[PDB]
Amino acid sequence: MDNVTVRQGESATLRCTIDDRVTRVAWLNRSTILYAGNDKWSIDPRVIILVNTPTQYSIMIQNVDVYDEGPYTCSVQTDNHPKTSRVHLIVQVPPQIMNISSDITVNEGSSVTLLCLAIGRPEPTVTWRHLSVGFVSEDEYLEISDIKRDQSGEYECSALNDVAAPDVRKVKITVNYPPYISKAKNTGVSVGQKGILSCEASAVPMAEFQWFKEETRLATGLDGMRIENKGRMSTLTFFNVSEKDYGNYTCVATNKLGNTNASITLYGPGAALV
Amino acid sequence: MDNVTVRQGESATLRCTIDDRVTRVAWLNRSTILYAGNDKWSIDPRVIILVNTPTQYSIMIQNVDVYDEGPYTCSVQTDNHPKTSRVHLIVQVPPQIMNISSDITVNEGSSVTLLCLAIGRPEPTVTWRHLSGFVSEDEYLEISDIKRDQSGEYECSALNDVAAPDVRKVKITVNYPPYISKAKNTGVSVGQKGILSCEASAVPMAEFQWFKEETRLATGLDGMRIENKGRMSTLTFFNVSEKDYGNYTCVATNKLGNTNASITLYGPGAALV
Ligand SMILES: *[C@@H]1O[C@H](CO)[C@@H](O[C@@H]2O[C@H](CO)[C@@H](O[C@@H]3O[C@H](CO)[C@@H](O)[C@H](O)[C@@H]3O)[C@H](O)[C@H]2NC(C)=O)[C@H](O)[C@H]1NC(C)=O
Ligand SMILES: *[C@@H]1O[C@H](CO)[C@@H](O[C@@H]2O[C@H](CO)[C@@H](O[C@@H]3O[C@H](CO)[C@@H](O)[C@H](O)[C@@H]3O)[C@H](O)[C@H]2NC(C)=O)[C@H](O)[C@H]1NC(C)=O
Ligand SMILES: *[C@@H]1O[C@H](CO)[C@@H](O)[C@H](O)[C@H]1NC(C)=O
Ligand SMILES: *[C@@H]1O[C@H](CO)[C@@H](O)[C@H](O)[C@H]1NC(C)=O
Ligand SMILES: *[C@@H]1O[C@H](CO)[C@@H](O)[C@H](O)[C@H]1NC(C)=O
Ligand SMILES: *[C@@H]1O[C@H](CO)[C@@H](O)[C@H](O)[C@H]1NC(C)=O
Repeated sequence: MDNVTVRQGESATLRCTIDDRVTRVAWLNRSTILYAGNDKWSIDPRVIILVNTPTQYSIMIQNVDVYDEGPYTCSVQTDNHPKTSRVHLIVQVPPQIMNISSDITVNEGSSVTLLCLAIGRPEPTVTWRHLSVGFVSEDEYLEISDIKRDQSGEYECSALNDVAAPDVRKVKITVNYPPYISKAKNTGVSVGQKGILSCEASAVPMAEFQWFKEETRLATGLDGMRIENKGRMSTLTFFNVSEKDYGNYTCVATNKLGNTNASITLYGPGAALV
Repeated sequence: MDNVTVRQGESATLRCTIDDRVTRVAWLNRSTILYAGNDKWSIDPRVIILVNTPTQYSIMIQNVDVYDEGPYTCSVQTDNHPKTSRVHLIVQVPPQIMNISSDITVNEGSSVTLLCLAIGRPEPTVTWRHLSGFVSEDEYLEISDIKRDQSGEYECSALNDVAAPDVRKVKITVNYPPYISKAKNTGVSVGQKGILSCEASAVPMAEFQWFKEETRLATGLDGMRIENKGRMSTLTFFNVSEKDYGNYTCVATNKLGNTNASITLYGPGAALV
């Protein structure tokens, strides 16, 4: 056969089967004579002789280097004609991601280009995979146009050349999008009890909240109520409810590229049918 | 240079200059070892060693063949790294015409194709030349509507600028219907041998016939002898009479046409202009 394939750092064995009565025999690395009979031309201690019988002439390149890849010939001399047999030593290298795109934040609707360049022997192929809801691309470049919020998360570059494990590495796209209210219940409370309104927005970056009644803002320091903010969530607390506290309150979530609000009612208890 | 160019059948000399402290040396024919130090690997008596000094390792392939053309490498081993140096043996062969078109006869107006195929190293170029004029410079010379003046010998010359160019010729003969090319009148005193004669120009040669008043004259008849060379024909009178003076017609004929002329056997007398 034509190909002798060896993984880098292991030993390559170059065996020459000899069917004809041979007078002289040699192993060549390109046009340099490595071994001629028992006479070692090379000074490389990696190149050693293994078999020297009239049926076989075999050497070994231990700890193979990329620089070893190339044509090695078993050249001989018979009593009739010279004969040769050429083999190609192919060195294989596990794949490795060199440069990878670094994490990004981008606003919704814009474009994103991720780039994954890798090396290996033979030249590796590469696949991108979105790690949420997914083979998105199979090229060094992954290009996304009009990025939606659900396209955020981790994209995984996987480079393989069918030598050892493929090399994987990941990059995180975080998409900014304006807020929307995702929780807003009404609450009923009897006069004189503790009443809790609360909203929850979904936004990147997180939304800040503000509480209004009839389009006038409520501050925390005011008596009888307190505004508390968590991640995404915000609560307006009444400690002693009165008949005036009843009504509609608007929770306004804002972030650097938009705002939204919802309105919820602090109402009094009572029976209801349908 | 990298190229050693040798004429086929001469000797090629492969000299390897060695500007280094070399421990081992060899001449390779492609991936075949020819000579390693003083150890001749080749069994070809043409390959002989010429120089084996610390500064030079040189062999010779005497009586070089085309099959020798290729890369020959002077491979060595130094104290530090192996080194090589390729030279390219280029074999040159004088040009030679292999097959050539054979002589033809063809009728006027038809087509003729002459073909001249030749070989050589490097591959030769070819020119045709009409010997009666470089008509073409290709293996194929194509002539359409061949005229009578295009007959004769066409010469193929193949050259590659090594040794002499090879030449060989082919003969086109064009058939055409006759035309009269000589027809003088002749005057003769009564009682003396008088010779009329015509000459036609035709391929193949024209045969002649002699007429008087659109009636043929035969050779066996007494007093007249008709004699035909190639182009020429002669009507001979041995005893002239007043009945014989007058106009005679020369009819030249060949396989693809005829023509005639008239000439007068005339009697003496005064004439003005
Ligand atoms: C088979 O033949 C090839 C071609 O000559 C040999 O490749 C050569 O290998 C050496 C190292 O093995 C390379 O030289 C130097 O390596 C050192 C690293 O220590 C570096 O510092 C130098 O910059 C340089 O690279 C050399 O470049 C390379 N030459 C070529 C044309 O590839 C190979 O060694 C031979 N292998 C066997 C088993 O005989
Ligand atoms: C250098 O190496 C080449 C091949 O690597 C040698 O070429 C071989 O040369 C011989 C004759 O010199 C050829 O054998 C002849 O074959 C013809 C028919 O093709 C036959 O008529 C003859 O009787 C003869 O056996 C051989 O085919 C040819 N092989 C190739 C692949 O070209 C060359 O001789 C070497 N030159 C040297 C050692 O000076
Ligand atoms: C809430 O949203 C509406 C638009 O739908 C707007 O008219 C209103 O002013 C907003 N309320 C507050 C307090 O921003
Ligand atoms: C008052 O709250 C209720 C419940 O969401 C809503 O239907 C109504 O439109 C709100 N009106 C205003 C001005 O917020
Ligand atoms: C000679 O030529 C003319 C026409 O070219 C023709 O009339 C005549 O018959 C021809 N033959 C002879 C024998 O004159
Ligand atoms: C006969 O001879 C005369 C004298 O040249 C010439 O003018 C005339 O054309 C000829 N007629 C024929 C039929 O040959």
